[PDB]
Amino acid sequence: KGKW
Amino acid sequence: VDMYIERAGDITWEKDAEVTGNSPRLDVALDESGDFSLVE
Amino acid sequence: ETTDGVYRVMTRRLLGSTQVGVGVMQEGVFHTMWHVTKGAALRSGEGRLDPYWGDVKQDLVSYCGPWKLDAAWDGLSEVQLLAVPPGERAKNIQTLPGIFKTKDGDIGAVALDYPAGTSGSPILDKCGRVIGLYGNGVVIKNGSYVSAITQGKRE
Repeated sequence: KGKW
Repeated sequence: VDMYIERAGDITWEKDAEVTGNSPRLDVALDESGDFSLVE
Repeated sequence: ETTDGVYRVMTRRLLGSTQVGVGVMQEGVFHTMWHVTKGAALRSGEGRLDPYWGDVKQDLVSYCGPWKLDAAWDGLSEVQLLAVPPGERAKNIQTLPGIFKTKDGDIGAVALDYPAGTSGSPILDKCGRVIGLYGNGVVIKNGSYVSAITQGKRE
């Protein structure tokens, strides 16, 4: 994720 | 891999602390991966 | 298992442990630098802490909830690194930050050099609030180190  | 945490103390400012290090003025770039690099 | 304070982040396989970083427990949330954990889950005693928020560009990650550390360097005053180096007890080092000048603005930066596993140690204002975490920075010409004062956003 770079949870979004 | 077991990655775990263990307490290491309280977070408190220390009065009359040792002061060290300079205050550099640096030109940097930040890439999309979070890498800071000096601008040459 | 989430009592407020500063913590070492350790790894262990079959043999001994290695300290890979440090982080801050505040308001039930654990805060560290992304490069310490690579955004993976953590054990705390018998409990599991799951990643919640993070951002590789900021090099930050929080566990159990959103990022809670809201204090900002005032752009003027001396700060303290509460360094937690591998194998050594926490110590406070006071310094006047320098500045990383970037195209998107200035970031405070501290010219303090510690082992890699000190990553995630908190940087404090005079009220003891955490104004950022130590350990993402640059190596200057002579080989010494300068860390950004890396702070997240409390939404």
